[PDB]
Amino acid sequence: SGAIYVGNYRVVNRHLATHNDWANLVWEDSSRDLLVSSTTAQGCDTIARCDCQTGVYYCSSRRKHYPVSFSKPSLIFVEASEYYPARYQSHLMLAVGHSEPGDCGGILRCQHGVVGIVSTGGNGLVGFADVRDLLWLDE
Ligand SMILES: COc1cccc(Cl)c1NC(=O)N1CC[C@H](C(N)=O)C1
Ligand SMILES: [Zn+2]
Repeated sequence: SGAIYVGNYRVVNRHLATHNDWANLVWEDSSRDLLVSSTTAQGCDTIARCDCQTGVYYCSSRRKHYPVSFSKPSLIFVEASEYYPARYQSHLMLAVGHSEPGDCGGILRCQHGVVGIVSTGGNGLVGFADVRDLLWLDE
């Protein structure tokens, strides 16, 4: 679990969005595993606008943060799960790092701010859904 709170928006993994997220829907994209909902309170986070490929993510299954090197956002095949059929997920960045299903939502950050959230993983890999291209989150 986990969310990014920026301005009047809450960004979560689309497969973990609640009934309240869907009732206050701003935008969603199944191909990216992202959903954004509106909030009444002003959010706590800042979004990076950069091309960093190193950062630090929070791993809830270890209660620890880990440094990572990650690929540029791209279209990557993701195996079928209880939430989606087998498909290509876009704007996804992969890294070598520990992750378990419940780790989805952990924030990845570089020195400029929030880069994305954990969205995929397995066998010593961790994948993050990029949010740096969503310029409207800050406007
Ligand atoms: C951190 O995620 C994992 C870690 C270890 C093993 C596995 Cl199968 C995962 N993947 C998942 O649980 N999912 C749920 C839906 C999500 C998606 N974006 O399609 C992938
Ligand atoms: Zn950066």
